Amino acid sequence: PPMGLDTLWHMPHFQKVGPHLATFPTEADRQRAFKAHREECAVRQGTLRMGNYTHP
Amino acid sequence: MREIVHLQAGQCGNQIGAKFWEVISDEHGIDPTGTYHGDSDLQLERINVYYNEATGGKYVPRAVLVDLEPGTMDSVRSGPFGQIFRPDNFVFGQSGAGNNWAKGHYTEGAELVDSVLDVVRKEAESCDCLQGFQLTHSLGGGTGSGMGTLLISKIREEYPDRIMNTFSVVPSPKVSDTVVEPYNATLSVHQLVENTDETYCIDNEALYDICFRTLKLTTPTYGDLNHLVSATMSGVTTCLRFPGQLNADLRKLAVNMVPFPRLHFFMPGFAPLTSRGSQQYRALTVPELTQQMFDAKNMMAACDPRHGRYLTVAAVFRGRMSMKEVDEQMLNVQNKNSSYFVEWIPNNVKTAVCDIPPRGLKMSATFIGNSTAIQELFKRISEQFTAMFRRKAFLHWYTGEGMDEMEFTEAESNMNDLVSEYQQYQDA
Amino acid sequence: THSLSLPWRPSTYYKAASNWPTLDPYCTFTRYTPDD
Amino acid sequence: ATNYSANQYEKPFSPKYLQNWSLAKPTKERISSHEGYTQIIANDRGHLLPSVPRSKASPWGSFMGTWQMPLKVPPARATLTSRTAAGAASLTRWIQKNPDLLKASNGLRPEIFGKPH
Amino acid sequence: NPVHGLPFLPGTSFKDLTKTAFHRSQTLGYRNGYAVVRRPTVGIGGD
Amino acid sequence: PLKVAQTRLYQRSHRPNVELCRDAAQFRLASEVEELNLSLAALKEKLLEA
Amino acid sequence: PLRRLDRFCPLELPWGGPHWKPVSGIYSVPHAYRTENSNYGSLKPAL
Amino acid sequence: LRLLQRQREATDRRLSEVRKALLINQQSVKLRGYRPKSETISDKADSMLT
Amino acid sequence: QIRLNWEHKETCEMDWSDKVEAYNIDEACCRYNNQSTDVQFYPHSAKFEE
Amino acid sequence: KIGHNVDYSVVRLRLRQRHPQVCYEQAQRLVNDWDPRTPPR
Amino acid sequence: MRECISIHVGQAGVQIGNACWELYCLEHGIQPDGQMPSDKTIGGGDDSFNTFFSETGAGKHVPRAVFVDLEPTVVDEVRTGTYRQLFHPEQLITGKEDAANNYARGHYTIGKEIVDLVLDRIRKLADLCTGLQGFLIFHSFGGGTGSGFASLLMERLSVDYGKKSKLEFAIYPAPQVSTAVVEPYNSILTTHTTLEHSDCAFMVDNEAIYDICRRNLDIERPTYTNLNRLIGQIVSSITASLRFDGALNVDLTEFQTNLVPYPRIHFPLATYAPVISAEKAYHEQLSVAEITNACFEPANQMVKCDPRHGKYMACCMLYRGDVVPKDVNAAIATIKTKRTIQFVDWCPTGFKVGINYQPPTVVPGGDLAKVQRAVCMLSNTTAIAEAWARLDHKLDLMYAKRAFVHWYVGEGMEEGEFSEAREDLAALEKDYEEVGVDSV
Ligand SMILES: Nc1nc2c(ncn2[C@@H]2O[C@H](COP(=O)(O)OP(=O)(O)OP(=O)(O)O)[C@@H](O)[C@H]2O)c(=O)[nH]1
Ligand SMILES: Nc1nc2c(ncn2[C@@H]2O[C@H](COP(=O)(O)OP(=O)(O)O)[C@@H](O)[C@H]2O)c(=O)[nH]1
Ligand SMILES: [Mg+2]
Repeated sequence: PPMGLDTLWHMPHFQKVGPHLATFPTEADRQRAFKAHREECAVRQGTLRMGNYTHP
Repeated sequence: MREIVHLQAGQCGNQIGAKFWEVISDEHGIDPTGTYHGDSDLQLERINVYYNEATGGKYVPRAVLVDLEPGTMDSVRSGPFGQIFRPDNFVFGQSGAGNNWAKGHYTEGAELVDSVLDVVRKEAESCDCLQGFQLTHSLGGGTGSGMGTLLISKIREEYPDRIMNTFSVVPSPKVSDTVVEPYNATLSVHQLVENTDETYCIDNEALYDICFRTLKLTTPTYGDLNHLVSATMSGVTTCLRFPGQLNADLRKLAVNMVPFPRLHFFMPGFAPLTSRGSQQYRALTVPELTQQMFDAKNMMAACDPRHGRYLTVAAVFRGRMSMKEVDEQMLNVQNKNSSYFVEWIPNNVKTAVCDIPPRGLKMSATFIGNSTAIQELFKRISEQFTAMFRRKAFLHWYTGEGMDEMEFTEAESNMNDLVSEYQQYQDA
Repeated sequence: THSLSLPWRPSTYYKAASNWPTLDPYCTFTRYTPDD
Repeated sequence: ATNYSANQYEKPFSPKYLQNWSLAKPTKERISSHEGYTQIIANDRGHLLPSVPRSKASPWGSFMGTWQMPLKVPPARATLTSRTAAGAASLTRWIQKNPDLLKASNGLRPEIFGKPH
Repeated sequence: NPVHGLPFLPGTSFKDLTKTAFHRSQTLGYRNGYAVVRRPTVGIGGD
Repeated sequence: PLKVAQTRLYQRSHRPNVELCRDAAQFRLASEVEELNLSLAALKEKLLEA
Repeated sequence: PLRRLDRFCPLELPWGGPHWKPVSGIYSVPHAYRTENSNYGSLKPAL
Repeated sequence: LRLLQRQREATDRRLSEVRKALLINQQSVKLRGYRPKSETISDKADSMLT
Repeated sequence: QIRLNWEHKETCEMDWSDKVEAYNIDEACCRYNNQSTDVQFYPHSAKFEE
Repeated sequence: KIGHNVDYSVVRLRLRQRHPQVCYEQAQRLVNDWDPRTPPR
Repeated sequence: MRECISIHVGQAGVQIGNACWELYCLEHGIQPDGQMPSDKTIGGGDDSFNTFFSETGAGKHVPRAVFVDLEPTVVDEVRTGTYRQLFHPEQLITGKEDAANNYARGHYTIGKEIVDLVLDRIRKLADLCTGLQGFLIFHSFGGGTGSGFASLLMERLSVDYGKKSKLEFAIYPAPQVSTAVVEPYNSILTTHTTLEHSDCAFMVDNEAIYDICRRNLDIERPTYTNLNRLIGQIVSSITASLRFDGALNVDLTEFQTNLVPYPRIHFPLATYAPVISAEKAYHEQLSVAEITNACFEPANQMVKCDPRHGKYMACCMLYRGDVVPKDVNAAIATIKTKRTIQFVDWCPTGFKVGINYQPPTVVPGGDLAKVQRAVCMLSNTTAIAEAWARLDHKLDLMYAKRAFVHWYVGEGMEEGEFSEAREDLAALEKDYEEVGVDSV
């Protein structure tokens, strides 16, 4: 049985970099959006987990 | 004696005007060469409303064709009637708006408004007595929406007592022709609220619905869609150019249809639309005109009147009809539908009858209706706008043209206040 | 040719095929002027 | 030199209508009116007198060649809308990093617009 | 190809389909500094 | 237009040997002159009764 | 070898362009171009 | 045991059904707003939907 | 072989000369319009169709 | 009467679309008219 | 009045521009010698060539193009080819030694020599532009000239012209095939320097066009000309509004406003809908609904990125031929109901449309069928973050050991520019993440 694709290795050196474009009104809205997007990792297809819902 | 100066801005405005001037030319009997070949004296007695005299039995339109990039007026000029416009009336620049309201209002339209104002002054002060203005444009673009509102803002400063009509084309609910179109529509509406006396809102897919369900046209081109807008444009001013038993010009309608100054957004309609095989199934009669006229699938805006209450409704009839029948039918329409008409206005119907019908037709009528159900277009635009502006979607293309960030806040506040003002009269 | 005009005039084809004989067959304004 | 303005006919002589699509000089829209006559502030051969103040800019212009323009040139548009405050600060500091390119004759003309949060 | 003749109404316009060339022409251009408006000679497609 | 059709028919008659051809333009110009003759006949008769 | 069936259709329209002057039919409307005030000083008005 | 985790897709279907049930609750709440103004009052059914 | 090559080249070249003459005639025929001179009436000859 | 018909439609719709092998795209096409919500303030 | 200057840089740029200019000549009436075959009008004739061609006094049209390469063997084929008489001799610039798969040669040492000659030729070509709209730059992300010198061109053009529009036609690195080893280094460096000097950047892969040519077209074992003809068809459908009549005209300035939501995400993907062979076109009706649905097929995309792995942000649709706007309205209304096509909440519109009545032209020798309808869809999707992550990993594997950096550090480029280019795209990685989350 073939397993799913991995997340591709990067340096820890460039994992502490933040974003450059702030596209949310407040920081609380940012936290709420990211704390609502991080429950549906296992049910979203594609690497980095920003795709469809994988369906039945 | 009562002249109208016609303005067109942008692709939408130029393409609608190219059909409107052809329709007026057929109405008044003008060949493509510019001369007059009419067969009745009534087509020449009131030709000064839209035409200027020239030597040799030749007439020229009062049009001011405005575009930021002249790519549309090149195809306009190559048409069957494109050579009748005066060459000095074409005003153009080298760079287009790029579907940007800020560019066409501050960056590119500011360098082009002087020549347009010069042409407008030249064509407006040569008239015996100016009646008003007419502007055709769209709220989804950058030239017809950005500079098309700058033209209104500069015209209303100089001539603050003339009728300012805007036959605008407003955004559709289902499919968008421009991505940044809610921003353009919001800003152009904020300009249009405090600078116009009348505003006629036209939805493209309403015209597609008309051409599909009522006319059964499998392949309606944009010229077929523009024909209906031209026909409903020429019906409003048909009492200036032709006599009638009961006359009503633009000012009389502006008095009768606008109870409060901010409520001047109207929803048009054209009555005798019949398909290609069913002309034998219906007769040109006043009951069978008003049956189609008040219908929901006959309007030019995508909001049925059952969502609200009619405030004022007009119908400029054309032809030789008995106005007892007209009065009885427009009373029966109000009496049958009690809940869709306001209560504190005893009569919601203004009626005008003109003798001369369109050619080939016994009779016709042009619906104009001030309904509270216009608010759902505004609410759609406002929520599509605040979907983007909450996360600042395309704001970098506007502030980089010098704009201020409270512009969109101010425009949204004005639009929301207009919606609330419409909601005030929903429940008396 | 395609059609059959009733006064059939094949003479110029006959001359041209007499000179250049690889010309293909000719299989399928009624009077002349005195200059002709 | 000095680029004056044909007052009615400035539109034909605009920098973009003469088929010049690059950055151009700005024209003079107003002319000051002065009375009296001028003193003589130079001598023969064009030398300024010792009692007349001079300009600290170098003569022979301020022109940046290809091999003198800075590596990693700054932005031309540089709009700050919808940006991190630190990142927009970095972009602005990138604009202000090379003052010699900004004051060059063929220099950059940035449009610092917008405001980060 | 008979020519019939109809009244001009909002629902009567029969487009062509035997038309491939949709070339446009620069009848509105510029000059040294001036907006030239030259007379049209060809329509859409160079006809 | 009748002049233009007749001149187009005249100039093409002086083409060289092989390329004297029954192009569809020849049929088009014959139909041109026939249609213009019919139109002229209609206009002249109707002028007479006017 | 083709090069001609791409820029040009091998077809013609079966109809000519419909003109907008069926004048004997435009005047077939009852009381063609006759206003209401013409009845004042005439005989037998009806509509 | 890896083939024993073929019931991992079985709970994808159940999550789809839960999401569809949420959509149906949304549709049911939005249809109940079409009632007249006197009818639309606070009710135990609205609390049940919540 | 050289003589055969020259014969075929000259045959193709006479064909090309005829083609360029007919092209000039047809291109002159295309430059005709209602608002122009260089156009007259001609008698209806049988050589216009042959 | 109108309220009773509306609630009966809600019950019937909920019973229809609960039955499995219903996909999402036949479930969002039932009640689909765009009703914009009133102004923010 | 609608002139655009095409700037082809690199071997990919020159070989693309060959097919592009062949199709530009064939679409109008211009022979390979630069002359019209005849003057059929007495004094008229269409001036539609003014977008691409500049007419001299007598009869000759000269292209508004600059062909730049650092190796003579690619330009010299045009110089001694069929279109030799068409091109002005000074419009074909050529270096003596090439960049050889190195960004540093094209950016600091060798490419900084011919930059003045290209800038003066660009100024001379822009002098005859009456109504200039913007520049079109064709290059590749994997080469040395097309990555370094194109970036230097953007570098100079931002200084010399300001806010003038400059669209890209890049060749993105493929996810599994490549024709170089140091390709990730060039890709990271020339993305980092031109993250902001480009208004838009249309990219296509090469493996994806191989898959389309194998699957949609009937041909196997294709060459680079088959890809170049498709890219030329894309660039013709982009600029078709400037030369032909249109129900809805699409200016070149409209693309950046209707496709670039935020100041760094300007990388949309291109796709051409009815790319099918002749015998497949014989059995298929190609209505607006079919070719609108075929644009959103994952297999029909010209970049090797699955759209189902991300979220659509903006879509620009350009239509050509016998197209009714009613059917366009219906077809785009149908697509929004789909669940396999997902959009972002902050863009409820998501569509810009444009209809042109000119049908696409058939170049002889090409395998494409004569169609009455065509769509060139330019879609900006969040699903490209897979490609940036794979390029990130491929740069990462080599930069862990500092392989091949002696070729770059020894030629005027310091080591630190790797450390800030990688950091900037690592910022862009989560810049894509911030616009993909929904607000609740
Ligand atoms: N689509 C397409 N891509 C090409 C073509 N030729 C080269 N490429 C791409 O270009 C990349 C390499 O750059 P080249 O164009 O060959 O050469 P260059 O860009 O001038 O760089 P240098 O050779 O170092 O000067 C390869 O990865 C190819 O994918 C072509 O004809 N068509
Ligand atoms: N309804 C209708 N809309 C049109 C027509 N022509 C253009 N438009 C609309 O115009 C909008 C585009 O704006 P446009 O005028 O082209 O931009 P501008 O030229 O910069 O002002 C689109 O939403 C179209 O729906 C037409 O003939 N009918
Ligand atoms: Mg190379």
